Amino acid sequence: PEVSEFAFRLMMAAVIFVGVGIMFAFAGGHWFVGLVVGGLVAAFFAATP
Amino acid sequence: MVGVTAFGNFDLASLAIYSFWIFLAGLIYYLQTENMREGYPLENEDGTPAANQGPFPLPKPKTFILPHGRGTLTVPGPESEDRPIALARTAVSEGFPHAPTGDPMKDGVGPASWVARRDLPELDGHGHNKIKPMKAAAGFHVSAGKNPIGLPVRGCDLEIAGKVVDIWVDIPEQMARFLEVELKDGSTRLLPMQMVKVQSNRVHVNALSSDLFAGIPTIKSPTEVTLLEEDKICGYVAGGLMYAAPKRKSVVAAMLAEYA
Amino acid sequence: GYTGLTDEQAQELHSVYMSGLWLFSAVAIVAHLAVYIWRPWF
Amino acid sequence: GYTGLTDEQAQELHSVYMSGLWLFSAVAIVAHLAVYIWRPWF
Amino acid sequence: LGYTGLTDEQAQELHSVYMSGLWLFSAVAIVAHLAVYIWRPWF
Amino acid sequence: LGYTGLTDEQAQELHSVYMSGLWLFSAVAIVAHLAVYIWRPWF
Amino acid sequence: ALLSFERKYRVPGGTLVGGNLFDFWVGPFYVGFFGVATFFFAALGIILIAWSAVLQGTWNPQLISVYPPALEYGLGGAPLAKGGLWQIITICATGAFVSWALREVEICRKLGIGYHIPFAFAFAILAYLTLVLFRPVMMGAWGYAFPYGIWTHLDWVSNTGYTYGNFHYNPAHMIAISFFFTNALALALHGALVLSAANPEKGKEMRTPDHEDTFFRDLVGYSIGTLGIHRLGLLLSLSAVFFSALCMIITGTIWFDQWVDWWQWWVKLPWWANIPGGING
Amino acid sequence: SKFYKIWMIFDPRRVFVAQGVFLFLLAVMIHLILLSTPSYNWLEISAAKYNRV
Amino acid sequence: MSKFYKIWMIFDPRRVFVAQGVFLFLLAVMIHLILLSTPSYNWLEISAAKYNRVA
Amino acid sequence: MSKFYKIWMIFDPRRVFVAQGVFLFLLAVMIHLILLSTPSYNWLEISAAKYNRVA
Amino acid sequence: MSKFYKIWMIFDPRRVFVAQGVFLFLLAVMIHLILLSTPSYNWLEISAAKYNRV
Amino acid sequence: WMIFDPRRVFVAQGVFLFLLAVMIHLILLSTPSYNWLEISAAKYNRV
Amino acid sequence: FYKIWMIFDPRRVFVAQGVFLFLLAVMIHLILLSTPSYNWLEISAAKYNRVA
Amino acid sequence: AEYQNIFSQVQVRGPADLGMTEDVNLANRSGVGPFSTLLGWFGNAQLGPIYLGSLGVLSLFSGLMWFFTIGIWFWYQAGWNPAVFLRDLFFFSLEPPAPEYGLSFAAPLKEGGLWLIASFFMFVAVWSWWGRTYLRAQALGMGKHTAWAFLSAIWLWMVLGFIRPILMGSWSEAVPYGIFSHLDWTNNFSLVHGNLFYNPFHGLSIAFLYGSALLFAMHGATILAVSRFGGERELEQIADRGTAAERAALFWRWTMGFNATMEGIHRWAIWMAVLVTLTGGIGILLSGTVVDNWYVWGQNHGMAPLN
Ligand code: BCL
Ligand SMILES: CC[C@H]1c2cc3[nH]c4c(c3C)C(=O)[C@H](C(=O)OC)c4c3nc(cc4[nH]c(cc(n2)[C@@H]1C)c(C(C)=O)c4C)[C@@H](C)[C@@H]3CCC(=O)OC/C=C(\C)CCC[C@H](C)CCC[C@H](C)CCCC(C)C
Ligand SMILES: COC(C)(C)C/C=C/C(C)=C/C=C/C(C)=C/C=C/C(C)=C/C=C/C=C(C)/C=C/C=C(\C)CC/C=C(\C)CCC=C(C)C
Ligand SMILES: COC(C)(C)C/C=C/C(C)=C/C=C/C(C)=C/C=C/C(C)=C/C=C/C=C(C)/C=C/C=C(\C)CC/C=C(\C)CCC=C(C)C
Ligand SMILES: COC(C)(C)C/C=C/C(C)=C/C=C/C(C)=C/C=C/C(C)=C/C=C/C=C(C)/C=C/C=C(\C)CC/C=C(\C)CCC=C(C)C
Ligand SMILES: COC(C)(C)C/C=C/C(C)=C/C=C/C(C)=C/C=C/C(C)=C/C=C\C=C(C)\C=C\C=C(/C)CC/C=C(\C)CCC=C(C)C
Ligand SMILES: [Fe+2]
Repeated sequence: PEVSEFAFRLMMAAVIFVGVGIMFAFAGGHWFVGLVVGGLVAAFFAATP
Repeated sequence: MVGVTAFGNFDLASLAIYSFWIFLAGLIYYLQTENMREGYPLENEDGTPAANQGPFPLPKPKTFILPHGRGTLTVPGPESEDRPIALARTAVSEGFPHAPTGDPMKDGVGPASWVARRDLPELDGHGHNKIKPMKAAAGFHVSAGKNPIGLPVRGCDLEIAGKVVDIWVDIPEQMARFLEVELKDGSTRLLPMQMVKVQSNRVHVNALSSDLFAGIPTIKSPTEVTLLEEDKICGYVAGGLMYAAPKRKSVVAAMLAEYA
Repeated sequence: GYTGLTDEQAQELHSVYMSGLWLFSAVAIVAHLAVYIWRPWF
Repeated sequence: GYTGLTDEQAQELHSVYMSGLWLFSAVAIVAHLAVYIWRPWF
Repeated sequence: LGYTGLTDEQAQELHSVYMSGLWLFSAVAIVAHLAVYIWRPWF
Repeated sequence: LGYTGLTDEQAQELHSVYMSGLWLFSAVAIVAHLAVYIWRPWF
Repeated sequence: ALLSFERKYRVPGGTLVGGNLFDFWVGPFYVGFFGVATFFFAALGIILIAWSAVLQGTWNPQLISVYPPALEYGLGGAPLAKGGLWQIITICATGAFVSWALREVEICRKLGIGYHIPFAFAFAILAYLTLVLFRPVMMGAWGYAFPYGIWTHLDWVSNTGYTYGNFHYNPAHMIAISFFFTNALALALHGALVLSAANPEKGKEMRTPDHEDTFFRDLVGYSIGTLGIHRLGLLLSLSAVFFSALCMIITGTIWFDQWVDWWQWWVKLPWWANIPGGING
Repeated sequence: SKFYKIWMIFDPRRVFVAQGVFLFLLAVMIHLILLSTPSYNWLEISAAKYNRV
Repeated sequence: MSKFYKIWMIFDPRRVFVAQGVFLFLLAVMIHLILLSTPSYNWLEISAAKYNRVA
Repeated sequence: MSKFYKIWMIFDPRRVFVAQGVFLFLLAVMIHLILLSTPSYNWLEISAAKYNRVA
Repeated sequence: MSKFYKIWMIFDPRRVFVAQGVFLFLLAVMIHLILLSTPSYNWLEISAAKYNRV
Repeated sequence: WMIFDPRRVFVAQGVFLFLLAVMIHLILLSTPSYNWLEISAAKYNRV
Repeated sequence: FYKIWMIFDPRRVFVAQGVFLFLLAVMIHLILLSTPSYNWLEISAAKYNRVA
Repeated sequence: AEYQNIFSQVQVRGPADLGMTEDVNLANRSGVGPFSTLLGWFGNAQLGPIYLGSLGVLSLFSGLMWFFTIGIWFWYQAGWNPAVFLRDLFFFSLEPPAPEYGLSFAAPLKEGGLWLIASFFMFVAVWSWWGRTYLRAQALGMGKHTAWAFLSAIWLWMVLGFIRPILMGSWSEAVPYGIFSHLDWTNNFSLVHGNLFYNPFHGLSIAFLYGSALLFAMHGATILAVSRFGGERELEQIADRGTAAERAALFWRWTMGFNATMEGIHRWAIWMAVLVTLTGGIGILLSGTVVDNWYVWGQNHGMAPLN
């Protein structure tokens, strides 16, 4: 109940990573593209909270 | 030399393993004797040397030549507290806690303990003061993270006890060590950076309640802090964790005290 | 200006840079023409 | 001028460097001609 | 010019000694290559 | 120049001693190589 | 029985359970409620290992082995001579480890220091529970846990690893190994650096942290700092244990084939799977 | 046009270093791609043309 | 092309020369090893076949 | 060799000499090992076959 | 060759001598080891075969 | 709204809505029924 | 609807919007290329008998 | 929650620290690099300056040549195809010469000679780096502890690549260059010598690696716990024992009955880490040369059930 900017940002980054990974894995022919895109998006979002 | 045994199954591998057991016993002996350079000989709870001193004997003394002409340190050597200890024995038998006679945070006993170190500032390699206020440190500035300067300081009782005025930085390490906090009376105390939680709006100090901020030991010089003053401040703040517990307004603590 | 160079200084720098780029492009075009004569890829 | 050297110094350094580069390229061209005579790759 | 602190005379003398050493090294290398090529040519 | 603080006379004396040692070492090596070539030539 | 400075730190308080009932020391050891629990569980486990040695028929400490229940018993109880002793010793070991961690919490509270040490020990406890509790429960048998023998739990490690081919190809295993090696390297470097600073060349003054930072910057071009190196050591050890626990918790539960077969996914990516040449072509 | 003012924004040293590294890496990658293909592999082409095998 | 000298006003000559030397040596080694790897232009193998060095 | 001496105005002689010595030693060892790798020019095996040192 | 002594005006004799000693010993060990590793020029095995020790 | 920070509320709401929309679209695409691309291809004899 | 700019930093929102738009466009293009239908490369290849 | 001191909650940046000048030749030291905010969240943000000496130049050239030789061999194995190079990067291998060649340097360039060239470059690079560590300690007047710990690591490395292949009389015993290839070498080494788990020195090496992880966890946790008292400044605690050193010692004394000092714990650390590679080198050296099957050896020494 005491989440700060960094904690909420990281939680949202994790949710975005999982969602985009599943979405792009379904879109692409393999799960690698989805995993990479989700991880990169999450890292970029959490880099500057 | 596969299968070449001097006797029985003892071969070069067995020789190596037994010689390593011998070497490991010797190395453990050496390491323990090296560890026995501080806090020895052992004492009784009254102060006299104890009958039991341990299987490992004391090592021969070694001398450290302290930097910047600070003298030498020979260890093991005669060491004493060099400070009155405000504790009273709670049992004639050994192995029992010693109760504080007065206020432990003021007495500097228990988790609020401090050591009588040198009353001199810690020096860097060049000889200058290691920890200096950021105003007196040439070119130092907050580079990242929330700047704590100007934020209110909230104690463990959820009451504001002052505001952050300056940051004391370690010049070689280039990391913040102490926050200077101005209280309601206009005087300034120091808070270790490891005991303060810099939040977005306030600086939360879970160790100390607001009313205890005045009790923090002060530095005799506004621009430098000595090792003794650092030890006193850190001991006071940390002992606040166990001695300001009644004043702390934690919800889990309140619920536990409801049933205790 | 993040670099602080004057307009004349930046203009001269970019002029010589473009001269170098045009020389590089000319050599690249000559090489591509030689390769295409030797072995076209279209 | 990030380097700090004067224009005359830069001019002289570039002259010496280009002389060395042309010597290196001359040796490389001689070597390539020798290899092509020995074993052409075209 | 001022990167090393040497003067033109000192740099010239140093380069002369270095080139003498380089020419001696190259002469020995050329003799070695001639001996190897006579013993076993690689072309 | 003068990186090591040595003087021209001192440097020349040191070089003379070093070259004497080098010539002794190279003479021993040449004798050894002659002995090995007589015993087992590699050419 | 006390160090020259211990007297001022032996004060009441900091206990989690029991108040002053067990708030005392036996020699150097602080007992506390969880210390009483730890001693009981440890003595029970050791005596039961000796008794299992009696049942097994060998007194050689290297041959003593307490095997878990066979796979026929599933996750239920087993006779003591054939798996029940292992279950009791596992319960005693978990109780001893958790009691040790909570006793460390009590000691931390008494001394007013942070709880980094019991928190770090909790990672080792979690890896142990992964090997003896979580993974066997997920797989559905206590026989997937390791025996309590000096050289038979090595046999368990070998058999579990070779069940999945070369276990080196487990990616979480690779990460954990890299963390372990890096942790050992960093520990060597840190010990050596502090000793070199504190024991300089004979007759010279003791060095400062500035000298340590200068040494490591002149060596590798970067210095992480004293606080930095201690943070790094803690994080490297904890990450190694976390990733080893992850590697074992995914093995036999969501992965069942050889792990090199896992690595085949990168090879079979659409844009270069069919290109001839190389190793996999 | 007025592209020169791009140097008012970009540091010339870092830009030049990055451009040189990128150009060399791209050229090497293209040459390696050409070598990989059986066609345009000028060494193999010359070997077949002059019967070096 | 006459203003190319100004590149030395941006780049330190020492660092550039060191990088260029390393680059040229690595490039030359790479090309020589590519030539050695191919059965053709492997001048040692070529000379061995030409002079019948096979034992 | 017109004005190459000026390179010593830019490069410290000690650093250049050390780098050149390291480079030359490594290159010489690399070339000798390359020659030893090839069955031809491996002078030890050449002499072994020439004088029939292997039975 | 007459100006080579000037290298000692530039190079510290201590470090040069240490490096030269280490290099020469390492080179000698390398060459003796290469000779031992080849079936020929392994003087121990050559003497064994010549005098029929085996 | 009083308890929670407006920025966090909006960010979470937007991310969740986008994720739900894409998830529903992908569920429709996966199943043979309600897959518009496949039925359009079949109707117009693309394949 | 302009008051949404009173709460959020315009630069962060614009960067996130650009990344999201590029991601969505790439996702749609990849979905189109995934199925044998609408894969304009494969459709053109089959139409012009590229594989002969 | 309270501040656990894992990450700095605020960063301060000042002038770049140029370092000490005890006996270091400042000419060979480079300039200070960029400050990394990302690195500052965990340790020091400052990059550089680095010392580029004679041994540093030798080590960098030799290591660059070793890396480049392995890379050129990988490119050859890829058919010069960047796509194949990226696909099979972990599967490429620069294997040592086949056993038929023994220790001879007559192996063909594509069949072991290039491995010998790369191994020579790696040998020179590693030993020059060891000399570099020793001389960097010597220039600052510090002890040579880093040199000797690195010597233990080099001992294991030399046993793996140089000493044991010589004692076995074959370069084929040495470790191939490549990720999965050297993992496969490790696995095959264990399999050939009969379950290397039963190597007692391998067991000791694992004991000290686990002890290194355990001891660094304990030490990092202890220093982070007492950093509220300035416990991270360990040299100060050695010179002037503060309440941080006393609290750490008392924690471990009350927990496990004995403690170390602020300096002696680092002796424990250096020896725990050194013994890893020391016992490991001994155990690898014994494998094959003295013991050809470790499971049978363990059976004959009461470590395995049968026999
Ligand atoms: C199937 C595989 C086999 C097996 C086969 C082997 C073999 C074979 C070996 C080990 C070795 C080791 N094994 Mg085992 N091992 C197995 C199972 C295990 C298990 C387990 C839980 O099952 C564990 C924990 C271990 C643990 C260990 C370590 C204790 C030990 C390696 C120490 C080390 O750091 O080496 C890694 C460190 C080094 C090699 C030192 C490197 C030093 C040099 C100087 C570094 C140069 C760097 C270079 C220049 C690159 C620079 C890069 C630039 C700086 C960027 N093994 C099973 C039974 N294991 C080694 C050992 O010593 O065994 C006795 C060994 O050789
Ligand atoms: C998470 C990072 C690393 C870590 C951390 C860590 N361990 C810790 C700590 C920390 C921070 C402590 O505070 C605590 C301590 O006090 O250390 C001195 C502890 C500790 N780490 C220990 C050991 C240890 N840690 C290990 C691992 C690690 N510990 C990780 C790598 C390992 C191995 C195999 O890798 C071992 C052996 C102990 C010294 C100590 C915990 C002491 C304890 O719990 O004591 C009570 C238990 C007993 C006395 C055991 C006998 C009684 C039991 C009931 C029987 C158990 C039998 C056992 C199952 C048999 C196994 C036989 C084997 C051959 C299979
Ligand atoms: C894979 O590729 C293979 C290996 C197959 C083929 C190889 C290809 C390549 C890339 C080959 C590379 C070749 C190169 C670049 C060779 C370069 C050679 C050079 C430049 C050699 C220079 C040698 C110089 C020497 C030996 C100089 C010696 C000097 C002295 C002995 C005198 C020193 C003393 C002095 C200067 C006194 C000091 C003076 C004063 C005034 C104080
Ligand atoms: C794999 O490749 C193989 C090995 C097959 C082929 C090998 C290839 C290569 C790369 C071979 C390399 C050969 C080289 C470079 C050899 C170099 C040899 C040299 C330079 C030898 C020098 C020897 C010099 C000696 C031994 C000098 C000794 C000197 C002394 C004993 C006296 C020193 C004392 C002095 C100066 C005191 C005077 C002091 C004052 C103050 C005046
Ligand atoms: C998976 O999708 C597939 C591959 C199937 C198909 C692809 C689909 C998608 C999603 C494609 C995406 C395409 C996009 C988003 C393309 C975007 C292109 C853009 C934004 C291009 C912009 C180009 C602008 C350029 C090159 C501008 C150059 C500017 C200059 C040369 C001059 C700059 C200098 C200045 C401003 C001087 C500085 C002035 C002052 C006053 C300081
Ligand atoms: C793509 O970009 C390029 C190509 C430019 C650069 C890329 C490079 C790449 C892809 C590099 C890859 C490197 C890898 C994967 C390296 C892997 C190394 C591993 C895993 C090594 C593992 C063990 C190695 C050991 C134990 C080595 C031991 C060696 C020694 C002890 C030295 C032995 C010395 C000998 C044989 C000297 C013999 C020679 C003479 C003259 C006596
Ligand atoms: Fe430490």
